[PDB]
Amino acid sequence: GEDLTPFYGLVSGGREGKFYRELEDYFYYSQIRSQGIDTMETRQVSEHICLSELPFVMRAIGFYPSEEKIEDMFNEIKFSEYVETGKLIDKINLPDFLKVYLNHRPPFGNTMDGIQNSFNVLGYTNSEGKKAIRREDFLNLLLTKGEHMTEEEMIDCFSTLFGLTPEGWKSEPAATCINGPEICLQKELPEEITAEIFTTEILGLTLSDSSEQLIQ
Amino acid sequence: DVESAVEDALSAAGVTVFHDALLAQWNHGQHPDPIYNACFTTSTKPIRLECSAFFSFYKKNVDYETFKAFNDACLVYDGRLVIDTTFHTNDIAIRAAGSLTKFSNRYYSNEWTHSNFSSKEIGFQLAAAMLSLFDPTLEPVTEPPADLDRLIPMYKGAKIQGGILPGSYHYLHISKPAI
Amino acid sequence: IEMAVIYLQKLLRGRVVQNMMFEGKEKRLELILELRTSHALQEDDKLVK
Repeated sequence: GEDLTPFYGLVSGGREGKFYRELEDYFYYSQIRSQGIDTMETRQVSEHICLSELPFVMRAIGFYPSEEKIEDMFNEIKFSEYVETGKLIDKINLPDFLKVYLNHRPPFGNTMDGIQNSFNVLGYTNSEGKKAIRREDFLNLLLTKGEHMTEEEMIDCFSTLFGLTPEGWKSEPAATCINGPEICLQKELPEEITAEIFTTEILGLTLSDSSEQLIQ
Repeated sequence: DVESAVEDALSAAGVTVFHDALLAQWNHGQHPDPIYNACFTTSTKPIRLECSAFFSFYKKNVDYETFKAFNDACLVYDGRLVIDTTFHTNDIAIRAAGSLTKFSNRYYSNEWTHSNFSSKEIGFQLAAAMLSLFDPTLEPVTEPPADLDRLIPMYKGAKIQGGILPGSYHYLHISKPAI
Repeated sequence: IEMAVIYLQKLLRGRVVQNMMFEGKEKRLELILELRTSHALQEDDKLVK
């Protein structure tokens, strides 16, 4: 068929799947974020999110572009219309955002494999032979290499992931927390870290395996 | 006609009357407390005025502090506080009324609100509803039909405003609820 | 090495941010639901709304 029909078919539950409704909420929530949560006026929303929100929404659905991927997608949106219009444009509509997600996403559910490969490059094989990283080495590498992280940024991230902070980080203050995370860096993280541990920390989602045979 | 009468009384007093203006900055960029001198913009010209003291009646609003206290609550807030036409908030246990309150857009009547009516009729009917939860002597009553959710029911308790006016006039005005 | 590190950094940043958004969506969900009641997102506006 035509229009969204193929792309809807690519989404599990298409136009009514609980996934699809879950996504749609994020479009509104991020629209509020763009308005700001605190406003005295009438709320207003329409068709669009502003591109800085798009990385937020994409992460919120469950796909994890690099900063470079973010730059790529912003280039894609700005320039794609450019030569016909002459214009930059920065209001994106859901249908096209969906196309972007479906192209950019991993070609299935997210997979263990790159995690395993990353540990396998980085880590020693431990006493159990498992590819493993020592906690302070792991932290230092995550700051120093790849794309850099500020130490306080990394500490905030860990404290959030362990749930030491108040939640949402987007309306009420926190600063009583952060001193706890300093010791939590020892107390929360084990001395040897592995893909098994790290994925238990990141994922409640058992990202079960896909299937294909019906697909043309 | 009455407005013109008041304005002529203001003339006889020599009150300084300014349509169209908007508040440019008292003390401009200088420290604001106390005010001493003030500017007003207009469709054509600057204004300056000398202001020993400044009285506001510019806009009524929900209080910022309480507005924030509501938004912390995550009770639905659309710039004014959201209820069904039977006072339920998004909490079954919390209900609200009066001009600080407003109905879901589905009612398609964002112009029509508790602001429109008498105060007393609002409080009286709200209490009558809430009594039904408390009173054993009437039978306990169901939650509303969705058919009620279709509409804002036409109250009638007239809304009163009344005032004494420049040059020692009395004034009284009463209204059917309207846009 | 750097791409592996970026892979970890990506998964950390993604998880943190998604948790932020889902949490916020919970509190706002009532607000969000009423907003959807009022008007809808362009695709589901065009058909469904």
